[PDB]
This record gives sequence, structure tokens and C-alpha cells, in this order.
Amino acid sequence: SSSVPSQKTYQGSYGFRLGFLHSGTAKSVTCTYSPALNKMFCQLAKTCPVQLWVDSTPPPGTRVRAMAIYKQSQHMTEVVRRCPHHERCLAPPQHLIRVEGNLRVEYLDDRNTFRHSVVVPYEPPEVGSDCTTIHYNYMCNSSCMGGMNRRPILTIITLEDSSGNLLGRNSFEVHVCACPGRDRRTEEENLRKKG
Amino acid sequence: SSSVPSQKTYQGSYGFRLGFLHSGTAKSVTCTYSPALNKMFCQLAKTCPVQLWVDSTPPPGTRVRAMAIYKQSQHMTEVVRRCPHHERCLAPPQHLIRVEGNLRVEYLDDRNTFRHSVVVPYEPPEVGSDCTTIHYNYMCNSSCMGGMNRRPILTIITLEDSSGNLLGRNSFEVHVCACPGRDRRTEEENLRKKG
Amino acid sequence: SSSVPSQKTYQGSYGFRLGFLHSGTAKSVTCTYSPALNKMFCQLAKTCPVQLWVDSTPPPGTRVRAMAIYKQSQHMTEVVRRCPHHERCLAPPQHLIRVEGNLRVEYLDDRNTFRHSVVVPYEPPEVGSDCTTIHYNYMCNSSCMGGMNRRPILTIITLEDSSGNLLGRNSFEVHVCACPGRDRRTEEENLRKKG
Amino acid sequence: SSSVPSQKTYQGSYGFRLGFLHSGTAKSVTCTYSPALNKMFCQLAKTCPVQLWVDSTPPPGTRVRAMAIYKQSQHMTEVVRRCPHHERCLAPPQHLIRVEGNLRVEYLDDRNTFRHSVVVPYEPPEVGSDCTTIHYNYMCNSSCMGGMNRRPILTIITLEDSSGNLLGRNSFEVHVCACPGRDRRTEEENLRKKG
DNA sequence: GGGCATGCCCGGGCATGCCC
DNA sequence: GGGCATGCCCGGGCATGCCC
Ligand SMILES: [Zn+2]
Ligand SMILES: [Zn+2]
Ligand SMILES: [Zn+2]
Ligand SMILES: [Zn+2]
Repeated sequence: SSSVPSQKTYQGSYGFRLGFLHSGTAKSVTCTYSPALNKMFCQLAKTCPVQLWVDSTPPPGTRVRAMAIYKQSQHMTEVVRRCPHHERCLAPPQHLIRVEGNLRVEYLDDRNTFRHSVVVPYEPPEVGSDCTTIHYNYMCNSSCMGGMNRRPILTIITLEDSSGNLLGRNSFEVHVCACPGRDRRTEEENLRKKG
Repeated sequence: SSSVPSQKTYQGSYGFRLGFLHSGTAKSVTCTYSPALNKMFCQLAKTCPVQLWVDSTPPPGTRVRAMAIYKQSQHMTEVVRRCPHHERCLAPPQHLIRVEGNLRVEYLDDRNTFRHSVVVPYEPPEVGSDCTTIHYNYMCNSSCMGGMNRRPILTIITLEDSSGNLLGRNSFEVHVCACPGRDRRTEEENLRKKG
Repeated sequence: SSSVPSQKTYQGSYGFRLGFLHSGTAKSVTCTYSPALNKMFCQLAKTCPVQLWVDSTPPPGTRVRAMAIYKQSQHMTEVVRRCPHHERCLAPPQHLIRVEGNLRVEYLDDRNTFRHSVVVPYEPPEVGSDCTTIHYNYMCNSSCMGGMNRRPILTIITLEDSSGNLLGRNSFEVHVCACPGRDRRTEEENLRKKG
Repeated sequence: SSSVPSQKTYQGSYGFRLGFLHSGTAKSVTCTYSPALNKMFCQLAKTCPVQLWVDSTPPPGTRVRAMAIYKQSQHMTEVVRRCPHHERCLAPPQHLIRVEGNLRVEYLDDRNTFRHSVVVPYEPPEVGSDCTTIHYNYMCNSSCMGGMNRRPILTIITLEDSSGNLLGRNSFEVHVCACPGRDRRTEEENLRKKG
């Protein structure tokens, strides 16, 4: 059995999709999302709100899981972990991705694949709104030595029922950096000029 | 009975064929496939994704075997092994080909032919995709002294049922090297100018 | 009592001084010493030869101690350590400075000051030469996150008798980096243009 | 105590010096010596005759020892060994340097420094000649992967009495290669043009 | 002996954490 | 927000085992 989780978008029978909030591109804005690149640019240990959108309401007991994988083919089979520095200085210190502001968060270390994930219960949007927001946190920069070490990652968000069935899957690239607005504008300019 | 395994393409009743991802020809790209040559150019100990495509779904318990053989007639009967340097510094150290990212990988040392092979279970593409990707690893350069020693090899991929029936066979040439982009462009140029 | 060791040059009654071998300024030469800056530029985990010169021969049992301290006033009281990444992947893993090629090397963790040092016996130059060379090793880049973190250090070399009397002291600045030739030429140019 | 043996020439009270025979510079001559570079160019596993010259006859029981060390500073503390390939395919297989045609040859693995050496008894030149020749053999190319790996070496010849006293020391650089005449002419031309 | 292929050295230059 | 320093990617090119 493969230890590499799928990243292919699966909107599923519930119409599962992600949403992200517009940001305003200061050089060091705390987070900013590029629709053209399907890529979040954000700062380490700071809030990265992700919206959950569904056409049909999931069944009770549905869970929302987040997992990071390296985007490039030569690194895909390597588990994404926190670097030794940020690990040394609740959430186990080896986990890259945290969820803030949720009382039912669980951190999994898969017994077979060794991959990390963080799971919270799915809550339908309150009577009166269109989506559900999760406050994620990335605890390393993409550049961290001994961790992501300048390798781009994807975050895989899966909607799963209590029985474990995959109900939906979406993914976005993440670049954790000191200056999200600068790096977003640079990669988007490179895309237009040399893409 | 012959100890030289067949390399002849046998697409079989299941329409078995291999696929490879386009790469972009940097001089030292980690892997790049040449369709004109049916030849993978890749770097040692780095991921080499190979796609499995089928027209019909194989029965349960189907396995996928990979095995290296020397391409040239005068070397065909010699077992392809890891060189002593890379052998010394679950995969046995003598095996050239490894599979990354699979929990059910098996390494075989044939009791009679002494040939090495690595086997994983066949998994059908997930509901929502067209092929299955295996992450292969070549643990020597083609040039390694005491190993391949600058001799070209073929990788033979066989689809086999649990009973051992050959369901399909495909093969591609491999050149493991420091600069796959350079060597691919050089051989393709030699093919055009002097082939 | 102060836990900050002295860096002031004390050539002493034995005429103790340090020497360094000229290098040739390739961009990524493994080590190169700048006399104008009294500064070694070297690569991590690679040999950095340091010459011991004396006018008078030290008594038997003399020892040679090396110790790193931060050069800048605001960091001087912080112990120089290996960063967590290089620590994790006879020399204790927390020590920045190692000595290669000596059978009588000792690594000290000071019980009171917590500072690290590495000591070898002093050997007089062999009948027929002018100095004694010690092969030092710096196990982090100056830029290492969670370690030196881009802060310049000094290496303090003390000649001590077996009783612990300070016989001599010398020091040089160290910049461990990927391209010692580039960084040396850049700092020397900044010194000339704006020093 | 240092584990790096001295390479400094010590002609000593017996006037100890090496001699080498003129060769004639075919591209692949089996061995050829460059006086300008004090450097032997030779082929692997082939005879490399070295002459021993003395002004005064050594005492009975004098021994002749040969030992290889890396010439460059960043490799000097590493023991010079045979590569895994030539080790796998009398003299222990890990030893680079052998002596041919001598019935009293000894191979030492130093218990403390781990360095290899090969020793034969010193014989004075027969009544009627000026020097004594030893037939050395280098069992790897300088290029061998996992061995010298393209790093230049020195051979240190020491004349020692039976008690262990150093009587004399000389050294020459060695380049073991397929084409000694080509590589000698190339390095000598580079010396004139860019030295 | 002439010349090719290939592992790796080499300097130019990019990206990114952080000083200013 | 502008700009510097630095680890490392990148293509040019050298050296060397071996084919011819
Ligand atoms: Zn980190
Ligand atoms: Zn190998
Ligand atoms: Zn470090
Ligand atoms: Zn060898």
C-alpha cells in the first residue's frame, strides 16, 4: 500500500471546495492567497484562515483533516516535519501544521506511513453564513534548514466521515516566508514573464 | 531453461503500458524521459516516477515487478548489481532498483537465475484518476565502477497475477548520470545527426 | 567571577602567536585567512589548519585550548553552541569546534560558565620545522538558525601549562560560510570603501 | 598525539634521498616521474620502481617504510585506503601500496592512527652499484570512487632503524591514472602557463 | 595516439531572512 | 518598503577512463 497520500482534487458528492480571504499586498502581509497559482503565502506561527465551502451538508461526525506533502517529485515520499530548531523552541513539536481556536483538535502520527495530520470536527456554517473557517498555523518557514529546507509543500484538506470514508479533498500550495507579499508578487511576475 | 528474462513488449489482454511525466530540460534535472529513445535519464538515489496505464483492470492480487538487465548482447547474461562502493555506504544493499513510498515492497534474489527484482502490489488508479505511479530509485550511476560500469541497462516492468502468470510487460532504457538534461540532449542530437 | 573569557592578545613570555597558510581566492575555497581583518573564512565541517608559533619552548604538559565567543557586545555573554539541526545529524554534538587528527583531544563543558572548549597537548615542532599545526573543524555555518544565527564569533586560542597557568592567548575572527573567497573579498572591499 | 604523519623532507645524517628512472613519455607509459613537480605518474597495479640513495650506510636492521597521505589540507587527516571495488577483486586488500619482489615485506595497520604502511628491510646496494630499488605498486587509480576519489596523495618513504628511530624521510606526489604521459605533460604545461 | 563521455569543479546569479 | 548577505541552483567547462 502506498504511503504517499493523494493530492488530486475530489469535490465529491457534497461539493467540497476551499475559500481564502483577500488580503491587500503589503510586502510583509501576514498571509495572502494567489488564485492564479492556487498558493498561500504566509508567515510562520501566524494565523492562516482557510474557508470550507460545501453544496450539501456533510453527515454528523464528519471530520476535517490537514496534511502537508512535498510538491516536487523527488521529495514526495518524504514526510513533512518541523525543523529541529523550531521543534526545540497539545500539538506535538514535530508537527508543522497546527489548528488554533478549536477545542476538539487531534494530532495524528500515522502508525504505518509516519505522516503527520491535524483533524478537527466539521461544523456547518452558523444559521446565517456561507462557509466555515479553520485557523491553521505553519510552524516553520519553507526555508527552514533541517525541515522543509526551501522545498515547496502542498496542504491537503480532506473531508472524511466518522467511518473514515473520503468525502472530499482539496489542496493548495504553501510558501511560508518572512515577506508573503513580496514573494507572491515575485512568483506571479515570473509566471507571466517566463511561465 | 534461460536465465535471461524477456524484454519484448507484451501489452497483453489488459492493455498494459507505461507513462512518464514531462520534465523541462535543465542540464541537471533530476529525471527526464526521451520518447524518441524510450529512455529515462535520471540521477542516482533520486525519485523516478513511472506511470502504470491499463485498458482493463487487473484481477486482485496482481503484482508489479521491476528488473534491470544489460542492453548490449555481450553483457545480457550478467546480473545487474549495485557497485561495491554504493553497496557499502528493507532494500538489500546489492539491489540496484528500489521502490520508495510503498509499505508492501518485496525484494527478490532469484534462487536459480540470481537476478534481482523489486515487487509491489498493483493498485488501480483512485476513483478520479487515469494511472498509477510507482516511485523507483536507481542506487548507482550508469558509470559506476564495479557495477554497471558505463553499460546501458533496460528496466523491465512486468504485470503479474498472484499465480505468477505474465499479464503484461514493458521496458525502457535507463541512463543514471549526474546531468540527465545534458546527456539526453547529447544522445538525441547524435541520433539525429548520425543515427 | 566573570563567565566571559578574555579575548585580549597575550603573547606572553614564550612569544606565542598564530599562523595561517595562504590559500588562493577561489570563490568557494575551503579556507582563507585575511590578515587585514584577522579573520578566517572557511566552510563547515572542513579542515581549518592553524599554526602555533613560539619563541621559547613551553614546559612539558602544556595544553592548547580553543574556544568560541560572540564578537559583538550584545551577544558576548551567550555561549556559542552548535545549532539543533547539525547537533542532531568523541566530540559532543553540542560543541561547535572540533579538532581533527589528534589522539589526545579533550572536550570540556565548563561546570560553572557552561562554555565549550576543545583541548589538545602542545607538541613542539619536529626537529626540522618552525611551527605546530592543529586541524580545527567548525561544525556550523555562521548563518545557522538556532546557533550562531549570522553572528560573528572569535576563536580564542590559549596556551596553558598543566597547572592551568595562562601562558599565552591569541584570537581570530571566524566566518563559516559556503563561499569563503567571495565573503572575504566582499568584506575587504567594504573595509576599503567604507571602513 | 597527532595521527597525521610528517611529510617534511629530512635527509638526516645518512644523506637519504630518492631516485627515479627516466621513462620516455608515451601517452600511456606505465610510470613517469616529473622532477619539476616531484611527482610520480603511474598506472594502477603496475611496477613503480623507486631508488634509495644514501651517503652513509645505515646500521643493520634498518627498515624502509612507505605510507600514503592526502596532499590537500582538507583531506590530510583521512586515512588513504583502497576503494571498495579494487578491495573486493600477503597484502591486505585494504592497502593501497604494495611492494613486489621482496620476501620480507610487512603490512602494518597502525593500532592507534589506523594508517596503512608497507615495510621492507633496507639492503645496501650490491658491491658494484649506487642505489637500492624497491618495486612499489599502487592498487587504485587516483580517481577511484570510494577511495582516493580524485584526491592527490603523497607517498612518504621513511628510513627507520630497528629501534624505531627516524633516520630519514622523503616524499613524492603520486597520480595513478590510465595515461601517465598525457597527465604529466598536461600538469607540467599548466604549471608553465598558469603556475 | 586521437578523441568522446561523464562526474564534478567553477563563477554567475537567484531567493529569502532580516537589517536599515 | 528598500536593500544586503548568504546558501545554493545553474550552465560552462576541465580531467580522466576508455573506445576507436
Ligand atoms: Zn523551522
Ligand atoms: Zn555505484
Ligand atoms: Zn548548524
Ligand atoms: Zn580502486
